[PDB]
Amino acid sequence: GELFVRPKLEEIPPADQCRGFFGPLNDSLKFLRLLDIKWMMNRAVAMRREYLIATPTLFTFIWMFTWKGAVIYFWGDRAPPRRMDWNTEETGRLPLGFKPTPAPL
Amino acid sequence: TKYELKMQYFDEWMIRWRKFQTESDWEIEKGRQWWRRFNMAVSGALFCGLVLYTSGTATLKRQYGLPHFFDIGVDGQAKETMLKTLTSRWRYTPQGYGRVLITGVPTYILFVTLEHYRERRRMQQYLQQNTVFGEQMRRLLSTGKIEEYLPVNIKATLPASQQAIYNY
Amino acid sequence: YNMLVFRDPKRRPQLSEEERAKVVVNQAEWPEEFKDFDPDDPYKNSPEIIKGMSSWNLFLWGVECAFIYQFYELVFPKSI
Amino acid sequence: VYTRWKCDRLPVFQLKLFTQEYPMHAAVGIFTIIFLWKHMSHCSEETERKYGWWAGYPYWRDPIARRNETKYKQMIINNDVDITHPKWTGCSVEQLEELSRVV
Amino acid sequence: VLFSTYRSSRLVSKEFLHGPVMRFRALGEYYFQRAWNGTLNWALPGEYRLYAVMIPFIYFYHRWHNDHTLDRDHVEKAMIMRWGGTLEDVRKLSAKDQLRVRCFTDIEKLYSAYGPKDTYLQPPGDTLPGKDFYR
Amino acid sequence: MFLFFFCDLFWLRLLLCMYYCVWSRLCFIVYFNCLMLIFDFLLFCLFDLYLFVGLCLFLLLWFMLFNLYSLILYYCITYLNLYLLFCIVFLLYIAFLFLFCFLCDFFLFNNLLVGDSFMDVFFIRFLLCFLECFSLLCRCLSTFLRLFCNLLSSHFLLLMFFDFFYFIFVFFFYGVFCYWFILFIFVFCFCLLFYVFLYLLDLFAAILQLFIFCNMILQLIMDFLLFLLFV
Amino acid sequence: MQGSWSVLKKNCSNFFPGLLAFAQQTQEAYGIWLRIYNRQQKYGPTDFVEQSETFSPDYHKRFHSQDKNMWVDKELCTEVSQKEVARLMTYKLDMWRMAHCAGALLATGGYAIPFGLFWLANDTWVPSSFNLTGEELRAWREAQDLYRYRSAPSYLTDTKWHFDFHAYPWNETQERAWDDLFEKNDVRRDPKVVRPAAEMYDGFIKFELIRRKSLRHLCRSMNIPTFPMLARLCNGTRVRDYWNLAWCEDYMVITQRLHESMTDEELYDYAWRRYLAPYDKNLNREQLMERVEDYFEFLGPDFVAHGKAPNLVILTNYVLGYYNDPAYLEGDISELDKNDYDHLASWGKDAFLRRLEFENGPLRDQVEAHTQRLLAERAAIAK
Amino acid sequence: MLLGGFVPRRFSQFNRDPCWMFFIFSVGFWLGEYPAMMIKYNARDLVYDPHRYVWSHHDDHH
Amino acid sequence: SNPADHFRPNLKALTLYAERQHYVDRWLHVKERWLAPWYLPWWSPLFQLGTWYSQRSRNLFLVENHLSYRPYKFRRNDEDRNNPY
Amino acid sequence: WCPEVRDRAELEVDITGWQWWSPLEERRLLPVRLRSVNEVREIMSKTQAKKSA
Ligand SMILES: CCCCCCCCCCCCCCCCCC(=O)OC[C@H](COP(=O)([O-])OCC(O)COP(=O)([O-])OC[C@@H](COC(=O)CCCCCCCCCCCCCCCCC)OC(=O)CCCCCCCCCCCCCCCCC)OC(=O)CCCCCCCCCCCCCCCCC
Ligand SMILES: CCCCCCCCCCCCCCCCCC(=O)OC[C@H](COP(=O)([O-])OCC(O)COP(=O)([O-])OC[C@@H](COC(=O)CCCCCCCCCCCCCCCCC)OC(=O)CCCCCCCCCCCCCCCCC)OC(=O)CCCCCCCCCCCCCCCCC
Ligand SMILES: CCCCCCCCCCCCCCCCCC(=O)OC[C@H](COP(=O)([O-])OCC(O)COP(=O)([O-])OC[C@@H](COC(=O)CCCCCCCCCCCCCCCCC)OC(=O)CCCCCCCCCCCCCCCCC)OC(=O)CCCCCCCCCCCCCCCCC
Ligand SMILES: CCCCCCCCCCCCCCCCCC(=O)OC[C@H](COP(=O)([O-])OCC(O)COP(=O)([O-])OC[C@@H](COC(=O)CCCCCCCCCCCCCCCCC)OC(=O)CCCCCCCCCCCCCCCCC)OC(=O)CCCCCCCCCCCCCCCCC
Ligand SMILES: CCCCCCCCCCCCCCCCCC(=O)OC[C@H](COP(=O)([O-])OCC(O)COP(=O)([O-])OC[C@@H](COC(=O)CCCCCCCCCCCCCCCCC)OC(=O)CCCCCCCCCCCCCCCCC)OC(=O)CCCCCCCCCCCCCCCCC
Ligand SMILES: CCCCCCCCCCCCCCCCCC(=O)OC[C@H](COP(=O)([O-])OCC(O)COP(=O)([O-])OC[C@@H](COC(=O)CCCCCCCCCCCCCCCCC)OC(=O)CCCCCCCCCCCCCCCCC)OC(=O)CCCCCCCCCCCCCCCCC
Ligand SMILES: CCCCCCCCCCCCO[C@@H]1O[C@H](CO)[C@@H](O[C@H]2O[C@H](CO)[C@@H](O)[C@H](O)[C@H]2O)[C@H](O)[C@H]1O
Repeated sequence: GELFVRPKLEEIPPADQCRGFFGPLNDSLKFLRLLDIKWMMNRAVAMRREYLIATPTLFTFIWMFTWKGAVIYFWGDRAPPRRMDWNTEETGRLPLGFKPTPAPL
Repeated sequence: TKYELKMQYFDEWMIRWRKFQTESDWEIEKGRQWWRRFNMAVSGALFCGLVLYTSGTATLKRQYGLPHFFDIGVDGQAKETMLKTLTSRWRYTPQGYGRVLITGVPTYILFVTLEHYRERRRMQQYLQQNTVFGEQMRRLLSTGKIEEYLPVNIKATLPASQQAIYNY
Repeated sequence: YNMLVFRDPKRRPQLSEEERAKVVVNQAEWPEEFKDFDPDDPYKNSPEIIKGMSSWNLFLWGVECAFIYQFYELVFPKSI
Repeated sequence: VYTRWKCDRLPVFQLKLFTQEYPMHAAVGIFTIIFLWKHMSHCSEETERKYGWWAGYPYWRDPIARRNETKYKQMIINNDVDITHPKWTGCSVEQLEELSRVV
Repeated sequence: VLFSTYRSSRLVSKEFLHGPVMRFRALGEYYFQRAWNGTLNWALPGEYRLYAVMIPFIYFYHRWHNDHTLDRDHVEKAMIMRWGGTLEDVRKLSAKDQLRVRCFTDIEKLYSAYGPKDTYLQPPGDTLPGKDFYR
Repeated sequence: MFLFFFCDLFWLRLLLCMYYCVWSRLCFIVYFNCLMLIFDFLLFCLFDLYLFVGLCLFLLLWFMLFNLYSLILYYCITYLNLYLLFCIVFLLYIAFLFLFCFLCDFFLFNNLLVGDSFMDVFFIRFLLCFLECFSLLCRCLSTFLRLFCNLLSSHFLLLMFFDFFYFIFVFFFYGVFCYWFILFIFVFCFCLLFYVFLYLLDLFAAILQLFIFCNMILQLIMDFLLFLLFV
Repeated sequence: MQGSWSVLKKNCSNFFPGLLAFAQQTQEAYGIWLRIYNRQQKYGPTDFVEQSETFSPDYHKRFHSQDKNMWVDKELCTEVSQKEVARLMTYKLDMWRMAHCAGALLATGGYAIPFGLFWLANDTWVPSSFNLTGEELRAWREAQDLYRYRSAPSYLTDTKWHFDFHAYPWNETQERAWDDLFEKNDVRRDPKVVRPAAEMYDGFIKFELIRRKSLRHLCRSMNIPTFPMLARLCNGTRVRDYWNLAWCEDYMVITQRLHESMTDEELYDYAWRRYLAPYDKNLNREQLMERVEDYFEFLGPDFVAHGKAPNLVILTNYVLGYYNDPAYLEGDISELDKNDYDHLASWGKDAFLRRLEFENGPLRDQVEAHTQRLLAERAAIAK
Repeated sequence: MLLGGFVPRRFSQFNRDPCWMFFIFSVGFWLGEYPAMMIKYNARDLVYDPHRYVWSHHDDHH
Repeated sequence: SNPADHFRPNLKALTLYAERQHYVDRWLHVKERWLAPWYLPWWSPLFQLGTWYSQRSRNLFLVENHLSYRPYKFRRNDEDRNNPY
Repeated sequence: WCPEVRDRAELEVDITGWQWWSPLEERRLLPVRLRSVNEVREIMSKTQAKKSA
């Protein structure tokens, strides 16, 4: 809609103010910020870096709507059957008495 | 030497006669896939390193400067370390076609060379195989033509319940 | 007027009433095609493209063509 | 003065139009064409019989069988294929002769 | 150097086939190049006579094609299936018999879904041949 | 399998060659909004917002040559297939979308995350972003589906009504000479009225559907356009 | 210019000498550029050396900024002379075209040979070093000028149409400057009248916001190869570098008044590199001096005072306006006595045409009066 | 766009322009084919095919 | 049914059939013929464009180990849901 | 025989300038017209006064 202006360094709230799934991950819990997805989302929104949430989604949709959708449909592996036809590992070997051609030299 | 032109026929024939694919050939192809992924990873690492080296000083300051998304403390330390390491010495920071060439040509050369030599390696591996696929590869390199229906001509091994066709 | 969806265009007047009233009409200078000109039937005196060829004659010609198209096989049938 | 549409010939204008005016559209179209010819370019005989004929499949002459017969005859004659080989028949030539004498 | 990329590189003289081309342009321009011939996106002109002439011609040639090339296939299938299942069996009939059969097919086409169903459903007790007549 | 066929436009191509060997002005356009995107003066866009004009005009011409002329009996809509229309709309929509994405401006997608900071990010805003990303593709699919279904239904209805009219006209016109002629006359008048109404409705609906088909693409383009102000 | 067999023979004969001369020029220009780059890195402003980022306000796409990423080395005369700068610029053009050709060769292996034959048949994209005589050099310059004529009008029209359709000037002086900026070369444009257009367009579009199509047209008009164009920040960088060198040389000449002492051929080349003086115009020293002085005046006092040139888009338009020749008009006026629709005379007029002629002809007033009177009578009778 | 052109006031004027002459010929064909079908397909001597129950499109498409 | 049959192309002229194996092999022969000459080094972008993607796809096909059965692409009958063969 | 108009139109269209209306330029140029004699007298008087001062 309207033009977007990146926030200044002084307009960005501190990391400690961000909230996670349950509560802020302040001192003694900072390393949990890496694992909390909601805390990261809230931090990105606070830092005006909302694209980090939106860009991966849309692209993913495109990737499914364009290339992976048909790949799955035409080449995807369906559910296995109850009675499975495993490989006996007997096919392929040359017969006894066969004289293979020499390798290049 | 151009191994791809010879190997394309062999790959198509194997796909057509994949039934006689021994576990050894399957392992060979899995190793080829793994080496392709490894080559992609190393080429991407080289491209990222070249991009970072040629990046502008202000661009590096913006990327590896405040604010910190997590602000844990390790993030800031690592960013400051990398920024100091990059900005200490003088770096050739071209723009436009020059950066494109510098970042891409080495990456393309590395990836292509690795893939070509891995293709040669796979050709050698299939040559050393003692299966019907190896015999087909050797015959292809000898006569220059792909001999289809070879497995049934030389009576390659079949499951005990499917040997009736060979009964002649 | 209209003929199905085709409407006859009408020229908008350009003269005012005062100026119009001062105009002297002399149909002697008008072409013979347009005399006693009527906006509701301007082509009443228009010449025929072909002398003696009426619209009904063409309509009947088309009807006869349809009758031929539908009845010729009845008189001169052909095998598959 | 110079204008692409008025001065250049038709092939040149086509290349310019689809390279510097609508290149992404051309790329997408080529991608879609490749997909269509890679996944939507086959028709089984049963499908042809069901829907492949305007008024219905004329079973009274079976043109599909004639078409395949001509195909296989041409392939055999041109490629010099011995259809009596054991792999095609599953039995030796002598067994084939014995069967012929039997039946 | 081999071929020119410019339309200015002429291959013929300016007077080549001038007369026929002028006649063709006269045909094109007389009815179309008029103020009242305002097209809608180049497809729908403003001249009534263009519609009046083109609609009948389009319908005529489309109908001729449909009658002599498309519906003919259905008619031939009906004749073959109902009278032996083979082309020679149909040809064994006379032209008048074929005419009768084809006109019955036209009757069936006209009835479609709005007509009696005895034309294809055999009422019980009917003495006419059934589906297994030729089997 | 390779099928060789031809479109049903050869006569129309001939007419185009005959009547457009000389220049003519165009003043009436089905979708005029592709030319006037900006209505407030001093607003300008650095993006090639006028790139869609040529494609719009060509698509209008093609679809009008096909659909409008299809009302004529036995005229064939050669392109009337679901997946073919899907391919066309895929081409256009995805080409414009990839034009926006190749710009490599991620901030352009900030508006996908609906709502304000007050709303919960994970349980409200993220779900809304998911729904909108899905809604883009749904808009493409809806465009192509609508274009297909409108034509299919209209022509089915026309064929059925024409068959009924043929049946009654041929096999019940003798009632004019009979004592129940009034009923037949009433039915015939109703059939004529329905014929005229259906033709008018189809004529209008074809043009309107083309307008909507172009407007969906233009809306896709406009959703990602940003206008600067002159100073 | 179209290819020809004579030019093909010329370039084939001079192929290897041309390559050798190009290599020698490459060594010399590498030395010159090494000097210039060392001076820029040592004495350049912090923003210029660090390559400060300037992003667009709509899509935040980085592009060179005229104020920050362009710097005029006022003291470059100590290390590098004007002639060396001109040599570097010429070599930059030749090296760009040679690099594109070499890239094509490397990409396509031995399949570029017929394309090389097409290339050598035309002087548009061959280096200047391939000409070993005056006549060959004149033909090469003619080809370059032809390409400039072919390309510039499109760029000028793009700029003017976009601005006029999406914006209007603020004041009368800006209106006059804008209108006089895009006049044909047959008339002389006053730089003082035209300068305010630079600020107006800075208000509209700066060099940092230049669109990719306009950039392509400009690069075509500057004899800069455009295929593969790629992102707009590559040819944009080329343009920035070329105009930065040109501005440094211009400051040197203005300060030292070298153009007055400059000889006729060198002056013509100096104007040509600024896209001011086509060779096909056969200009004399007076006209060249007038154009050069007008260019310096357009740069303005601020250029000498602080090294700040006016908006680069407007500067490029102004200089390329000399290649915007008047639209051609050939044929005696007597040709206007002919008729164009004689072939229709045989068709005559139909009923509708006769009606229109009768109603709208010289008798139109009488017909209108009669029709209106009849309609009024009928309406009165109806009531 | 239906802006203008010759417009006959009534039937008798359709002969004042070649295009409308062709139009009225076509209309005559169109309207006169129906009576022809009435006469042909409601004829006394018209007989249904005896083998009509041997085969029909309904069994084929089913 | 009959009304549905009116939505078919009306100008079908000829139909040609060709096996995937045959024309794929012919295309491979043409590609080898054009990529064989010495003046096109294997490291050229053109050669890699020609060969690498095809090699990658074929390798992916060979490496495939699916627990389900994929019916033959070019069977005689693919309309029976209860008969993959 | 009016080459300037031709060239401008062709160039505008070839650069994606399809639109045929220019309200802003017309607004800038619509009120332009040759002056009357009295207006010329007033303008000349203004110029003479300016030159004098
Ligand atoms: C700029 C464009 C903008 C506009 C976009 C417009 C379009 C819209 C966008 C969306 C896309 C629409 C789709 C359109 C069609 C395009 C074509 C398509 O879809 O093809 C897919 C198509 C899918 O394949 P397929 O044909 O379906 O076959 C499937 C098989 O898997 C194929 O088998 P294969 O043999 O080919 O192998 C493929 C392989 C591909 O991958 C590989 O080959 C290996 C990896 C490659 C890496 C490449 C380099 C990355 C950077 C390296 C490091 C740099 C930094 C160095 C310095 C470090 C200092 C410390 O992938 C895999 O198989 C998966 C392997 C994953 C292993 C995971 C192991 C577990 C550990 C690691 C993960 C977990 C970590 C947790 C950490 C937790 C920490 C707390 O092709 C592929 O994806 C594979 C081939 C191409 C690979 C390209 C690799 C590079 C990708 C780009 C990376 C950089 C850009 C992204 C980041 C940007 C940030 C700003
Ligand atoms: C036959 C050959 C076939 C070749 C195929 C390969 C592709 C084509 C090759 C190249 C073709 C020539 C043209 C290329 C484009 C040129 C663009 C251009 O003009 O750039 C000018 C520009 C120079 O201008 P500048 O002013 O110096 O700097 C630009 C400004 O910063 C600009 O400032 P700004 O304001 O615009 O700043 C923004 C700028 C900032 O970016 C830059 O400009 C910086 C440079 C790029 C950085 C990219 C790396 C970012 C970090 C990646 C981290 C990945 C971690 C993954 C970890 C995985 C762990 C498991 O852009 C971005 O933010 C874009 C970031 C990239 C986003 C990528 C999104 C991908 C989505 C994927 C969706 C899913 C895919 C399918 C599924 C896959 C997975 C299953 O050039 C560059 O900066 C770099 C150019 C590099 C060119 C490409 C080199 C190609 C090398 C190929 C090697 C491999 C060959 C394989 C052959 C195979 C057999 C045939
Ligand atoms: C084995 C049996 C034979 C067949 C072999 C086939 C081999 C196939 C190989 C495998 C292919 C696989 C893929 C196939 C995919 C097909 C897809 C498809 O059909 O899509 C529908 C789609 C339908 O498109 P559309 O919307 O209908 O428009 C296309 C039209 O062509 C109209 O579009 P347009 O009007 O925009 O086109 C531009 C048009 C612009 O307008 C014009 O130029 C007007 C003329 C139009 C001509 C084209 C229309 C053809 C109409 C039907 C045929 C006309 C009569 C032929 C009579 C044959 C009698 C037996 O200009 C032209 O067409 C340029 C050519 C003009 C030729 C003029 C020749 C003059 C000769 C004068 C000689 C005088 C000698 C005097 C000697 C005096 C001595 C004293 O088809 C296409 O888009 C084209 C598909 C073609 C694919 C490539 C096929 C390979 C090439 C085969 C050539 C065979 C030549 C040998 C035949 C010998 C006789 C038997
Ligand atoms: C064998 C493998 C082959 C691989 C496949 C290759 C396929 C072909 C692709 C093209 C490859 C390059 C072709 C040769 C170009 C000539 C050299 C050059 O760069 O000229 C300078 C010139 C630089 O242009 P610029 O705009 O002035 O640069 C702005 C910078 O700010 C400039 O910075 P500045 O302002 O500070 O000024 C610096 C200037 C100051 O210097 C001067 O002024 C003195 C003159 C220096 C340049 C002289 C150039 C002479 C060119 C003609 C040569 C003779 C031709 C003879 C032909 C006939 C032979 C019979 O010096 C420079 O020009 C230095 C530029 C930076 C170096 C670029 C080279 C990097 C690659 C080479 C190293 C590779 C290492 C591999 C390691 C492997 C590890 C595993 O190059 C160009 O004109 C650009 C290339 C134009 C064609 C582009 C085509 C698309 C390219 C896409 C590539 C994507 C990645 C690759 C994958 C592709 C997949 C599709
Ligand atoms: C020994 C030498 C020294 C060593 C080597 C040194 C290095 C040399 C190489 C580098 C040279 C660079 C400079 C080159 C300059 C000249 C370029 C050029 O061509 O200029 C036009 C040049 C004339 O130039 P000019 O007269 O000087 O005018 C120049 C002006 O300034 C006009 O200028 P302009 O700017 O207006 O012209 C530009 C025009 C240039 O174009 C043209 O002018 C068109 C040229 C062709 C026109 C053909 C017309 C005739 C057609 C005939 C058809 C057949 C007829 C029937 C034949 C029957 C035979 C029996 O347009 C373009 O630039 C368009 C560019 C398009 C790029 C395409 C990129 C596609 C990318 C694909 C998408 C990828 C997306 C990413 C996907 C990523 C996926 C992961 O054209 C010609 O000479 C025409 C030649 C026609 C030859 C005959 C027809 C073709 C024969 C084919 C035979 C095939 C045999 C095998 C068949 C096998 C079948 C199985
Ligand atoms: C009525 C019907 C008539 C017939 C119609 C025929 C049917 C056509 C149907 C389809 C037509 C549309 C197709 C569109 C596709 C999509 C295009 C697209 O997305 O483009 C985006 C985009 C648009 O391009 P742009 O740079 O923005 O501007 C394009 C304008 O045209 C630039 O214009 P400008 O004015 O700005 O610049 C003018 C001038 C400016 O002057 C210069 O730039 C100086 C001279 C530069 C020379 C070239 C330097 C190249 C440097 C390296 C490039 C990267 C290489 C990558 C690695 C190699 C990959 C193969 O440049 C030129 O004069 C260029 C001359 C090029 C001549 C060649 C044109 C093609 C003719 C056919 C030859 C090939 C036939 C193969 C098939 C037959 C085989 C038997 O493309 C690129 O970024 C270009 C990438 C180029 C990569 C290399 C080519 C890849 C394609 C495969 C090549 C296969 C070669 C096979 C050799 C033989 C094997 C046996
Ligand atoms: C510029 C870089 C140059 C590198 C040169 C070589 C460096 C030295 C060898 C590197 C290590 C190679 O060792 C590599 O190990 C992996 C397992 O981890 C093996 O891979 C094997 O097991 C993995 C397990 O996931 C399977 O997916 C794969 O199919 C199978 O082949 C490779 O077959 C072997 O080659």
